[PDB]
Amino acid sequence: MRQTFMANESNIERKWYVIDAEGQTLGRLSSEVASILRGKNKVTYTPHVDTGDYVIVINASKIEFTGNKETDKVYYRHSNHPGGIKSITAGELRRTNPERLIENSIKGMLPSTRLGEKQGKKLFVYGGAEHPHAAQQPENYELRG
Amino acid sequence: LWITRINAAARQHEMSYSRLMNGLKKAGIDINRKMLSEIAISDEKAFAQLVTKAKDAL
Amino acid sequence: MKVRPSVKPICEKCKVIKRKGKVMVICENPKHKQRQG
Amino acid sequence: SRVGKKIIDIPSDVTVTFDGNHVTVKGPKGELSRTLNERMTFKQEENTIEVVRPSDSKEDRTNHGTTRALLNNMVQGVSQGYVKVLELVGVGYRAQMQGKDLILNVGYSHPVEIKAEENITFSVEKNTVVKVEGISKEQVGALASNIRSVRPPEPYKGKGIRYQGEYVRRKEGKT
Amino acid sequence: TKGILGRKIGMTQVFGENGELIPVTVVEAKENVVLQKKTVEVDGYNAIQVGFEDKKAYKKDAKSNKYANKPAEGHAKKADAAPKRFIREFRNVDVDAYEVGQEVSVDTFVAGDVIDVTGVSKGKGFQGAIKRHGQSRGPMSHGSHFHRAPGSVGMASDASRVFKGQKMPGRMGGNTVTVQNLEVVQVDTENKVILVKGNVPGPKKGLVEIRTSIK
RNA sequence: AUAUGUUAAGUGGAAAAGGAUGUGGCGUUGCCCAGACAAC
RNA sequence: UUGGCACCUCGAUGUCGGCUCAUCGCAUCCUGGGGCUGUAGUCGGUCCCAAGGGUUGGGCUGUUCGCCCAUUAAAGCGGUACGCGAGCUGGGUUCAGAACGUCGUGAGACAGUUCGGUCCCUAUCCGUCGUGGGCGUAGGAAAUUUGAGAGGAGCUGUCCUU
RNA sequence: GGGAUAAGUGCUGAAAGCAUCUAAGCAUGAAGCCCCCCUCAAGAUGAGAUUUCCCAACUUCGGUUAUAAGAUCCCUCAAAG
Repeated sequence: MRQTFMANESNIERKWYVIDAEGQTLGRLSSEVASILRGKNKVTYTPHVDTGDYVIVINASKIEFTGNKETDKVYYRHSNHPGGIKSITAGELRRTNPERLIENSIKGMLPSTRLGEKQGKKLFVYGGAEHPHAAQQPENYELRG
Repeated sequence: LWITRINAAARQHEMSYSRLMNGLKKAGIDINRKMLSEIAISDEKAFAQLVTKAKDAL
Repeated sequence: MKVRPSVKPICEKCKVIKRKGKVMVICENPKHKQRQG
Repeated sequence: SRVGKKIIDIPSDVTVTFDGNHVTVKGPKGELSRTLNERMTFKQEENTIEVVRPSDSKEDRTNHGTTRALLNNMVQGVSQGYVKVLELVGVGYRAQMQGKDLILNVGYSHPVEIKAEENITFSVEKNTVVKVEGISKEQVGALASNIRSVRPPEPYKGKGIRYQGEYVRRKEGKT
Repeated sequence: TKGILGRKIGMTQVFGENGELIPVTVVEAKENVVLQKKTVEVDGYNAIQVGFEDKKAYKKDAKSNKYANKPAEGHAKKADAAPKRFIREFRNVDVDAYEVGQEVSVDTFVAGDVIDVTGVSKGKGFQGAIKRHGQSRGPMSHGSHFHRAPGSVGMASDASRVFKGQKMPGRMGGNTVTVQNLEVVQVDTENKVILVKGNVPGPKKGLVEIRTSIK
């Protein structure tokens, strides 16, 4: 007897959250956020529809590293031109454009499908303590760890 | 899929799937993983009562 | 400066230290200064 | 840490105020402050200060002798002060003041101008002897080294800027 | 000195005092007027916008670019001016001068000023081979069969593909070119021309865009 | 996830003879406050 | 590099040197920064950092290689099917003719010399150089623009003063 | 020309009552790295910004018309092909 609930687009209700990346470790914040961008923390989780919530990371210039990672955590970016390999350390990438640091770390934990691409478009990283989306009325989340 | 849904439902009562299934076995309950996740979807109170018995058997 | 895999005291006044994770020696005469590499 | 446990720190008319993280020192030439440490705490019996280290970790007993020495140097500098004197050796080598700044003649096709910095006082004795007076030991040492690195001593005749008591290994290279 | 637009007339020569020959380009720059002025509060960056030479007024059934259309009419009328053919922005100037509607005259420059000129180079069609890339011919002789083709393009196996910068035939054409550190030889206020020392990009009667030199 | 410890090298995640005050564990034996172990 | 092995290809993976055009490594030839010197000065020797740019015309040989003549700041060493023949040549060598030396009773042979000796192909797909049509960008247009990103450039001598 | 670095040179400084460029701190230092210089660049589907121009009814709004600003077909051409 086949009786398993599947979610539709007329079933799903996505809500908004705010994470504070202040005094947190990159990666350890990123995996917990990645699990929320997908509906993994929900019953009614269905794998062929998008059933996750929106996230906002606010401070994101206060993120932390543990080792000597800030001087040798190069990133490496090729450009498809002969000898066109480029480079930047993790330390200088959070000094300039800290938003691309966290965004890229979280998107690397999502599947590379047509649905993973759409799920990663709910991220909204900012540097500093304020964000524009007051009209969506987001709550705080308080990472589990 | 059923195990993913049960795991999500158990974290809302501060348990992981692992310990919930251990406790349910020690309580003697023999409900499927397929039924355990349909209950958690349709009837939240019944699932709460299951969780309390699983907690008391540990 | 001598750069060799085998660094040893040649003096009796030569001294072995570690700087930035590298073994070196230092005497007053600059011929005896070495570092491991 | 023998030097760390041997924390006398006998003050003077200098007053020693604490702000927890950093410390400020006022005196005849004071009002210079420095951030010391976190895990180490101080105690002032009547005026004198003594340092105490927690947990006897090697990191703690290494930071002990350092925090004890930095406070000593920063309070003893406002009281008395620091000085470093260096001498010029060579034919025609002369330097004299331009008020607060200093220009030098050491055999280049141009004189060298090294303008002064805060809390530092240059003074030339006889166009061949230069001293630096100040309250910060590290800053005095930094500038004394920077003005020396303009023309260090060479080993065949000894010409070049030289510390007042520096021994200079001299070679004998005949034509 | 700061910035002006003009048309390229042609080349001549001038005798400098001490009697030396100076090749020179005649640039005619009349009817320069300041249109809109952009600010960092409204736009994010400071600049002025200049229009060069005036076209005719709006006509009901115009069919060429000789008459202004309604949006250009309105824009050029917000500052009390006639419509223009060419419009460019200058970011190197000081924006606190230049009231909107001013006329930028040719004597803002003076003889002896070092300038940079920016035109569109002139128009060579599909020419590609040894003309586009300054490449060598093969022999014209002993047994050749290889004269004006390009050489090899790549290697074997290892690169089973060409590469992204390979130089192949495909139209010389009309890029934008800046020539740096030229010089103003003489300014003529009644005829409204500037004599620039040397030669500048483009065909006759094209737009030139003089600016003060950045170096 | 529960206990105990080791590593600071991103070692972990490619190799030797040799070299070296890097730091834990375990013993035997010297000089110990009558005063060494250094500086003067 | 000379080899050892015989795993892909014998219903074909078809060629040494040169030409045209490159691209990468650094174990650095020049130019930049340093330590030691048995470095007086001018020159050098040796080691350390460093791959941005640069790195020549002839005579003799099919020649790679090499010798020589004149320069130059310098005339680096390697990988790319010993880079590159659906881009070129065809001097050399494994084709039929002929001759010399030598070996063979002979027909012939050498890997020894020497003269002569046919280089096919209208580009479908990826790749690369240029150049257009369609739709999208929460109304439709005209013009002026920010710059996430990407490419280019990056060499060096002599003389005069101190 | 600015910023950060390599080999190297340092200042203060303990561990280790001395010493020590290093372990906390503070400087300096290459035609190399990032900018500064030149060109392209919002299909940057994250599709950005500014100034100006234009604005309708029927209607079963199912769509039908007719249009506005603005383009194009067609024709005379070259500084373009």
